[PDB]
Amino acid sequence: EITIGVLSLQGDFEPHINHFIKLQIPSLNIIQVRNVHDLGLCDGLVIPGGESTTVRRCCAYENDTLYNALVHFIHVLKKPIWGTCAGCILLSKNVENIKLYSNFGNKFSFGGLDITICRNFYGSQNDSFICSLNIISDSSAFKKDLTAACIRAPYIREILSDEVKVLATFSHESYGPNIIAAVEQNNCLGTVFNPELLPHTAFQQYFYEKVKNYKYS
Amino acid sequence: EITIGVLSLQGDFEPHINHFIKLQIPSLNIIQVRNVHDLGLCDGLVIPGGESTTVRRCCAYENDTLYNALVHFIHVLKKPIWGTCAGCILLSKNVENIKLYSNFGNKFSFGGLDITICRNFYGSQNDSFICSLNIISDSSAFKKDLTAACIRAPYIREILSDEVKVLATFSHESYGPNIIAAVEQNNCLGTVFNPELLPHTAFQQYFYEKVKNYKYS
Amino acid sequence: EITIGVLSLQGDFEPHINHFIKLQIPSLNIIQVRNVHDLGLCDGLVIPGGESTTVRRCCAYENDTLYNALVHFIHVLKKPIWGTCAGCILLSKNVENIKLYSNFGNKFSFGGLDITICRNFYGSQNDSFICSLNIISDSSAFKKDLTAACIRAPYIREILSDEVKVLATFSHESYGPNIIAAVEQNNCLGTVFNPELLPHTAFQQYFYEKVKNYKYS
Amino acid sequence: DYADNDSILLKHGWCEMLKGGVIMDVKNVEQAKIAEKAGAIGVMILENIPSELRNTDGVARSVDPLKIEEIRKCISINVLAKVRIGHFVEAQILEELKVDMLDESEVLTMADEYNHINKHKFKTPFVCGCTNLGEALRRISEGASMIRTKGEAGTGNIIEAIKHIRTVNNEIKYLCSLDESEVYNFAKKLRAPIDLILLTRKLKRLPVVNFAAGGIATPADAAMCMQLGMDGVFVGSGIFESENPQKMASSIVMAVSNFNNPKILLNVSLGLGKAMHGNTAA
Amino acid sequence: DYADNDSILLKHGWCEMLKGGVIMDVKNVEQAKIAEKAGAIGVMILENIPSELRNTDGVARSVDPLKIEEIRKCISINVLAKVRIGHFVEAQILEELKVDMLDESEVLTMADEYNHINKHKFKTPFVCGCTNLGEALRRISEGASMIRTKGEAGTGNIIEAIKHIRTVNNEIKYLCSLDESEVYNFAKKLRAPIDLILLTRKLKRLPVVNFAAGGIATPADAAMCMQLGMDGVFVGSGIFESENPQKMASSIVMAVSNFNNPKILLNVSLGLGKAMHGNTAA
Amino acid sequence: DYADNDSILLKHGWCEMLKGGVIMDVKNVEQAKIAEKAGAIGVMILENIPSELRNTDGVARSVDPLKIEEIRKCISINVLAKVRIGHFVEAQILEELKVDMLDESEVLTMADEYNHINKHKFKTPFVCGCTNLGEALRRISEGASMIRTKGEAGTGNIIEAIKHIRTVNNEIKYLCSLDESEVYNFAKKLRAPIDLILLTRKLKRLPVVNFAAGGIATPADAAMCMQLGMDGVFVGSGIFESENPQKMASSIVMAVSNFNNPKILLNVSLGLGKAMHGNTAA
Repeated sequence: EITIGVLSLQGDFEPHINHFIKLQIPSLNIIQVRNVHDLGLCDGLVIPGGESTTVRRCCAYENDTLYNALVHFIHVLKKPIWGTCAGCILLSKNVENIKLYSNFGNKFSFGGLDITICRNFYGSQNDSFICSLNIISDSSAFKKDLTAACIRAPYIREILSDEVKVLATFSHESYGPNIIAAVEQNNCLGTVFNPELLPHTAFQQYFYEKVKNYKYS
Repeated sequence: EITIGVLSLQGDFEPHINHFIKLQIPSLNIIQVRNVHDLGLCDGLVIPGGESTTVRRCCAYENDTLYNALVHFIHVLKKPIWGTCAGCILLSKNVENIKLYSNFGNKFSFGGLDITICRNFYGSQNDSFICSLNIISDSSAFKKDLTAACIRAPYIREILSDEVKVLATFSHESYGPNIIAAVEQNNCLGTVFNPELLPHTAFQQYFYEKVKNYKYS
Repeated sequence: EITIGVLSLQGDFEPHINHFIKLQIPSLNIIQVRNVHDLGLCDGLVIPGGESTTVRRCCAYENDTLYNALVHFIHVLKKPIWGTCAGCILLSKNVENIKLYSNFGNKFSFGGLDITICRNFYGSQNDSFICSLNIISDSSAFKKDLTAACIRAPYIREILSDEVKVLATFSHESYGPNIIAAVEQNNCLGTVFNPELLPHTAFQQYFYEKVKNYKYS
Repeated sequence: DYADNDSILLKHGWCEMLKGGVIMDVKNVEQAKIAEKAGAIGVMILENIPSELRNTDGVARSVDPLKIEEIRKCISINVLAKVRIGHFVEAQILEELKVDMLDESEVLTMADEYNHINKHKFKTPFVCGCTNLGEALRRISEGASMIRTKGEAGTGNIIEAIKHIRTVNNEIKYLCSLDESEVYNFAKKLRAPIDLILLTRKLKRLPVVNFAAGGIATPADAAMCMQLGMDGVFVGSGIFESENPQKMASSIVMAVSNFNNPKILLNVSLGLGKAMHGNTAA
Repeated sequence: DYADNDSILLKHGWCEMLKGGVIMDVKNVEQAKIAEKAGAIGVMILENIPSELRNTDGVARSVDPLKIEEIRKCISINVLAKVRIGHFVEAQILEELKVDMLDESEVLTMADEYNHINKHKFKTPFVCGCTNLGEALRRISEGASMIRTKGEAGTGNIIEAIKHIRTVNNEIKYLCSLDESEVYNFAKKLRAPIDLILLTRKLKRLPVVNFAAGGIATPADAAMCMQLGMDGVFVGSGIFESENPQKMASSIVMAVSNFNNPKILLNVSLGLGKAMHGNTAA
Repeated sequence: DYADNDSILLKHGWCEMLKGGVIMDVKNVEQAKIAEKAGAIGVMILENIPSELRNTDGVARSVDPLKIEEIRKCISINVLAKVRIGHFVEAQILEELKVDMLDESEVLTMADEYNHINKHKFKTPFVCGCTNLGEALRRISEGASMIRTKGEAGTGNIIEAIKHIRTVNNEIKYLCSLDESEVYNFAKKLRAPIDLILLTRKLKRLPVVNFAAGGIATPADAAMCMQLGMDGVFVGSGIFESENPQKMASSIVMAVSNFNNPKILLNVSLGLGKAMHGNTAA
């Protein structure tokens, strides 16, 4: 039995949840995670897309109870975590950078990915695009020229460690070549796109395998 | 895969059907039987309770197509058949006896049980009773003093062959002692009561096992 | 002729009254007591369950006329009195303890039981439980492991005299062992539970016998 | 006598026998025989009136028991009779006669304009009529063991029957959808008992056997009602006012037993003769 | 959590404690203390508004839990609170706060115009309002443990309360008269559940505690309600808008405890001061 | 530009991001900051009027783009704006300003009494208001990417919102029940497109994100809407007309994120202060 949780205090999950169910893997259970009890049942965790200045705030209740548990889950237990859009930002070392939005900000990130990241630098919400990507992995999932849902996404400006593996990149005709779309660092996976908004389930499958391996450890 | 059919052109089946589903046996499929195609898919057949001067008529369509197929199913293929109330009457050699109701009557019975039987001899329908019975079998089903639903039932007046095994009897304080409730003859099972109207599933289980054995033959 | 009165200025009595009538004792008359005239007809009195900061107030009319008559009844005439839930509180020496609710409080209790008691220490009204009890008496009434209706009940914290006999205790898995359920001191009986809410009439019978004995004196 | 021990579980049990059946309305022995011959699981006995009397507005009462006895001894299929709404003494009389089922019928002249018969007081099971779920459930509440649509009796027009079938069908699947909180106000709207509403909810259907009745005139009509989820069919004038009662009676039975098989429906509709003339005057 | 095990038998048991009592509406600690002092078996906590705000039509919601907690720790008598009709989340919140009883009240602004709260889902007992027997029984059906008349809240006029008391009283004694057959149609008329109608019939009264409420302004008013068979009384503005709240509060309690004794009723009415001004604008 | 390629599949994708969120109505930068601070996934910018102007009946138009630009550069959460119904040029203007979402709002003065904006002609997604399923589907037909209830804007009274939520909820589960034949007449009754009705049927819910709006004034109100199956919540006056906007704003967000946890709902309701006064004048 493999249990993957999806942080649900807000963001777009019943998709992420749906998209993992699309895998149709008998051993796999998905749950909502809204508290420390739920988190304790998880073999791996997805921190989905949505606001962050929201997702973080949700974790701030009862004197940062959930926040602290998540930090422990990521850095002490070294359990697999997949931070997508907003979640990717919340795994990042540097977040770019909280002019007013700063409140307890230094503690703002959960950490886990040694990168510098830029809160959606792309115009607004009526410009968000889509993509096809490239992949530097041998995993069976990743197949032909895949697709993405880069929607008002964040920008990975810096890689800060050799430990960080650039998992996927893409080339756009308005953002330059070799834009970093996916990174992996130990027990952390980070994506700037929306995996739940395209029909294929490649990144869900990949993260599932990560969680599966984590156990057999 | 074991498929048992329940003749459904009329009578009370979605019970019988329900009562077999109550067995909760993974291998078991139940189907409605209303034509020769359906009958061909069956490993065993139940001919339920209801009118007979009705059930027989239903089988009479297209120049006795279904009737003939049933006779072949019972006597040539020797597949297990369970005639309850009306169905018990339609398996009987002698039926007692069609003063006016006679139409093609001699062919009226499907045959299979060498017995003489009496169309509900009990008053009317506001007298039908209930029962507890006795059993002369080693089958695991049959347990403690079971119950029945003898409702405006038929009366087995004569056993006409040594081949006929008296499977169950009961003693009533208004019909005498040793009233025949259940008979078995080769691939035929006959009951005068309503097995579907009590909660227990003993006779359903017994017939299932009969059908199961029939195959392993 | 035995007359037992039930103080009826508020509380749950038509039960208490009913529950004494269930005894079916020919000699026994039950009356409502609301005034000194009524009280003068009583051989014994029950002070039922209800509010106390209410029952006491009801006694306060016409310059404590009924209150004074009750104190004389209990302490001078020495007539049998049974204080249940709120009544039990009103028979107690020490009542625990009237932070704001204090008005004429020192005279608040009628007295009669030398105990210290705690106004419902159990949560609120959606926790009240039930019990089975133990009994230190030879009276015929008290039989097998009885039951009670300990509903938002008071707590007997201290026994302040050797005169006080602990009549019935019980052990709970949330309040400790040997919780004092029933006490008796001379002409006074005190219970923290609701005797009228269970079907059995043991305590009613016991109190009847007490009143009966009181006369034969 | 009376139900709501498990003689009920008993009545219900007995009614289940009728599923897939056709009950036919008969005025005389000849008609009963035709009905038995055609595969009817039961006949419902009616007052024998000539056409000239039909014009008048005579009070329609339960039939003379002797006429029931006379017809019952010439057949072996089930025998049903009608009583007037709220006429509990007519019911008491037919109970003593050992009839198989009673129909508390709106087709007879009402005996009591406010109250229906308290049907629990009888060992004989009752069938009652309805045009909607509340009405149906109130009849079951009163002790009915079986329900039929009212349709439009004697007109040979199926349209009302269909409406009543769909109305009940919807309210039932809808009721089954609502949340636990909403069920209460809905109970008050249907003016029906919450208990039976919750039971309908748990069973995912009507808690008793449910037949179509009124206006059935061709095999096609009959099958249509079955395809809409009915347990069976009452037919009267559509048979005995047709050109060929015997053939019509038989084909209706076949259609009800084979309501999902177009090829049989076609086959039993060929050369049927003229159906009942009927009346389209609402 | 939820009832209809015998925590019910439990809730009912708890409510019986209230018989003979007066529950008083309070806006602050001072008022609570006056109420406790006067012999009130409980207080019902209200939103604290000034007179200037009273003009406007502001949405009236359940009170801030903190204000309830603040009042409750300064008294030892029972503590009740109000929630909006159909507002099950306001109820969930106060359930967690361990309040003694909830009033699903029509004096607050309705939250759901079709559905009341499903009250079985709570361990806290509910009181609900009614103007007639059907309404009362529908509330009990939904899980209410106690009932009060609606009366005319805040007017100081007893007339509506009296009407509602008599309406329920009659329907109940009448229902108790009817024959077993007639009870069904009557159930349909009251749009109430047959089960609770039969239970009212067998108990010879309302199956739960039943208090008068709305418009009670003098001891006389209070006693009158009691003489008409009520189990007790809610009072609000009649006390705290009178000239001498403390004396009025005490006299009302005395009257309710002695409602059949004219000599006490007289005695506690002497030199009472001015009663609440009131309003006779229907 | 325009949708109905798969920039749609794109708009829908973008709106899904909002699920579980609270969008807040703001009049100035200070209010925007409070909203961001409280966890709001977005703010909706309103015209800044004084109370004296509020009396009058001035024509309410879309806001000056400069005021939007000013607020947007002091926050990083989503930014929404309102246009008048049928005013496609106001929409064209805000489209060019790169706003995140438009609300074709009935709270502004109608610009066209017959026609709504043809919303497919824009790359910016629209939200629209409804009080029932037909209305909702007609808005989606016209190109809306998101739907909200209308509720009763500015009154602080939740009652209308609740009604609208339940109306849509029922019609949807019911529609899901009907047979393939019946769906057509129903489409005609809702005056809605058969295609979207069939799609609602296949999805078992509304085919777009669906938020509650209008009258939300306490955390309890918010959670109630969520417990009834809504995807999220718009709040305006309930926050900024309360005693403590910042604390109220934060508690509403917490409640929406934890709408099924009574213990958190209690906790975030303690010592909240006074809620918006409101108005109960229908």
